[PDB]
Amino acid sequence: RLAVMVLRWSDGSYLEDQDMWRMSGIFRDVSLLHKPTTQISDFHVATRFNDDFSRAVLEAEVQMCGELRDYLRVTVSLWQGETQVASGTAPFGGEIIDERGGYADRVTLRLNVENPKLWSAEIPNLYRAVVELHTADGTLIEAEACDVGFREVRIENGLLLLNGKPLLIRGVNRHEHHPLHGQVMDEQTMVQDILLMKQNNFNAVRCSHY
Amino acid sequence: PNHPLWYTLCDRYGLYVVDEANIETHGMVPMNRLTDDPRWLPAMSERVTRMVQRDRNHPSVIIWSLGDESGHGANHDALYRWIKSVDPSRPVQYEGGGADTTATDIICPMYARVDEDQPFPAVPKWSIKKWLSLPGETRPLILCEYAHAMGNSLGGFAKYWQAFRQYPRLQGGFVWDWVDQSLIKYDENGNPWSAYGGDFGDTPNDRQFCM
Ligand SMILES: [Mg+2]
Ligand code: NA
Ligand code: NA
Repeated sequence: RLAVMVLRWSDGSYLEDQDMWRMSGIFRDVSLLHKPTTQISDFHVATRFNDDFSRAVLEAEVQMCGELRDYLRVTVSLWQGETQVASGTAPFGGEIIDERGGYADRVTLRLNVENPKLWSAEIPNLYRAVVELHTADGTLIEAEACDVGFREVRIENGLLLLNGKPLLIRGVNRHEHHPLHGQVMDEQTMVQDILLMKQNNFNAVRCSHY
Repeated sequence: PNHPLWYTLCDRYGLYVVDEANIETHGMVPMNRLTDDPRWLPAMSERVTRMVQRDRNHPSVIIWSLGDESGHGANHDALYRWIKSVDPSRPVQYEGGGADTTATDIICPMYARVDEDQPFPAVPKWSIKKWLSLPGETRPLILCEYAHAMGNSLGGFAKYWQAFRQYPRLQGGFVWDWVDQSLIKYDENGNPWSAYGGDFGDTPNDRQFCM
């Protein structure tokens, strides 16, 4: 049995003064997560490019908790649909960072990717990353994953570029709101919102203000 | 360069002067065929340097100009740096090759429009309000020529001055131009009339465009 004492007003509210209906409670999903004791505790996906976006290096940093053992490994494997296009396996122990050494409990994988399919609002291409923590001898402990999109965002010479090019932001601010449900969001409505947005020539949205 | 007295007059009455080397190669095809030819650098240098060696002490001269309508060629670059080296007390400007070349401290278009873009190839005349904010652009904008006042003209002048006052980096300009270049002739009864291009049997000619 759970008991959740939700307060409407808190020192939190001073930083939550948005122009919108003030409501309260447990308003998004509740869930239970069973992780292994030796677990993936964090991962960061990075994608950098050469000058014309024909070559890319995916760079995944993995973090773990549990007792460190030599048999431990992380494998990162990148998929486009059902082809595996690239893959990297290494033990834990990151590069030397300072005078005390490095992160014993981190490992960084670098996958080369020729001619990657770039991600944009125009063509939202998606590769899939699978982060496996496993004994070298081949026992999966747990796998975590994410959707990856090969794209580069930077500001050079005063323009905002995406995959090399100057964007034109046709955007909308969208609050999470429902007339019956208040501030409780569901898939059906989010999708309804997206299709209309894209139907009426939008390509961007600000999470106003959270 | 002007008659020597003129600068002393500006020194004493109070007027900022753009002193201009005597270099125009407009009719050339292309316009920079000379100014880019390093066999023409000597004759050009003497036209800049000898100006500089004359008027450098006139307070009223605040800006050196390398010339007018002569495209953009290396010679300009060399003579820009020469003055920059010789006289740091004044900015150097030049409208040639697109009014924002590496040959100029000031973006100085001729007849750039306030709001309307004129995208001529290689040498576009952007709207002055747009020109300032082009990627990586930091220089000020003072038109070397604007508001062509030929006959019943100066329509839309207001639009420049409102923009000028609104945009700090729009620092105004120089109207083209001060005085009609008409000339006195006399009829069969000795009565004087103002003449323009062609009236001397001079051919070919550009008629009333001298006014
Ligand atoms: Mg507010
Ligand atoms: Na101004
Ligand atoms: Na004229």
